[PDB]
Amino acid sequence: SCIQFTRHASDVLLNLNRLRSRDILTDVVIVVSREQFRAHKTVLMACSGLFYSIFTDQLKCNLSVINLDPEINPEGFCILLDFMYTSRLNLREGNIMAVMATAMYLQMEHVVDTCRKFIKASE
Amino acid sequence: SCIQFTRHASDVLLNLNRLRSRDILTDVVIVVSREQFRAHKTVLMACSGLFYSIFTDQLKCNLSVINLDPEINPEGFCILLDFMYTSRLNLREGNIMAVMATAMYLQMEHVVDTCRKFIKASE
Amino acid sequence: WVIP
Amino acid sequence: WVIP
Ligand SMILES: N#Cc1cnn2c(Nc3ccc4c(c3)CC(=O)N4)cc(Cl)nc12
Ligand SMILES: N#Cc1cnn2c(Nc3ccc4c(c3)CC(=O)N4)cc(Cl)nc12
Ligand SMILES: [Cl-]
Ligand SMILES: [Cl-]
Repeated sequence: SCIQFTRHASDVLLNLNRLRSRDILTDVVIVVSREQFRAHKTVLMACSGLFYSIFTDQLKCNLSVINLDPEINPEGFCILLDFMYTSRLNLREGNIMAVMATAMYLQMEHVVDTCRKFIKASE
Repeated sequence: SCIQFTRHASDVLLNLNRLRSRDILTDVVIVVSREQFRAHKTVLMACSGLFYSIFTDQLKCNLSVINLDPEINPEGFCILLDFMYTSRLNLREGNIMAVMATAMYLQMEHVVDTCRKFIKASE
Repeated sequence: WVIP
Repeated sequence: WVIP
């Protein structure tokens, strides 16, 4: 018999992105080649099959630094991290290949789906 | 020029609630009289003006235990914590007064609004 | 607020 | 996915 506040989930995510922008309670740095990205482990796990696996691991759960595969593109990661915190994906002709490869590695199935559909439409 | 995934914010919140149920990466215990509630500080701040103030404080940000005012009803808190993690509010005749008082203390304006409207309709 |  |  619950009632539901439609905008609640979006409002929560907006405040989680505000915390990220202000670097409040971030508990991990994701290292992608020469670049570093601060984030909240809980948000990363909630969005990515890869981070969900990493941070449920009894040893990796306590690491403050995670190094991604050297093939991972920093811009692609940046675009996906922004998506995690906002629901918005900056998908462009010049970045689609890097975004799709990063989304496959991070196990973000909905992003992979759409990248596949956008590429198919251009061929 | 971003695209947006409609269900993303809800999917994130569902996974944050799964983390709470499994007690993964919870970093605070909220003590309400004889009862204890484990949660994630980031979610509490994202939902509540009171917790936002508490956890931006340079000393309170590092506490693992927060004791609420002894006037706070544990069931009312439980209902509001469930709401924070699900967008669903278990608002009933028998709990509405406690829920509204807890929501005022926690500074959860949308919940206070609806409690006010539901009480007004019964008078 | 809605009836979900 | 939508155009926001
Ligand atoms: N507890 C918990 C919890 C925290 N996070 N999380 C999941 N995170 C996840 C796992 C796989 C995938 C995605 C997110 C997006 C995607 O495409 N695949 C799943 C579950 Cl079943 N549970 C949890
Ligand atoms: N950074 C950050 C950040 C984390 N959380 N958070 C806010 N949390 C909040 C503050 C006040 C109220 C509510 C939530 C619900 C309500 O009724 N009042 C606000 C801002 Cl402006 N910023 C942040
Ligand atoms: Cl996704
Ligand atoms: Cl609220």
